[PDB]
Amino acid sequence: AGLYTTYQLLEVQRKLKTLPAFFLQWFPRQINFQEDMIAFDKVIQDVTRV
Amino acid sequence: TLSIAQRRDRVIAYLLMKHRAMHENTWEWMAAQAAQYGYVDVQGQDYPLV
Repeated sequence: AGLYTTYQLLEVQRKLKTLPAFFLQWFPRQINFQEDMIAFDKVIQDVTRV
Repeated sequence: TLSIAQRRDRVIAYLLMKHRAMHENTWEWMAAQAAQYGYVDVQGQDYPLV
């Protein structure tokens, strides 16, 4: 037009990149703790002798 | 948490299971030597070689 140009806005085109969950499907257990550390035990029982 | 007589109970049950499994393993070792070579060579510190 004269002082400027008339516009119409259409819909705002958006893109939302996500990094979906793959490796957390093998980590099912969730543990919350207010302690210091998390200790395990491991036991080998050597049965196979003659 | 385990009482000291309970630890004795644990180690006794474990040793009895271990003797059962060692006698079955000796049966397996003799069966293997019988199947392959046709001669088992029974040895040991308390047993002369025959």
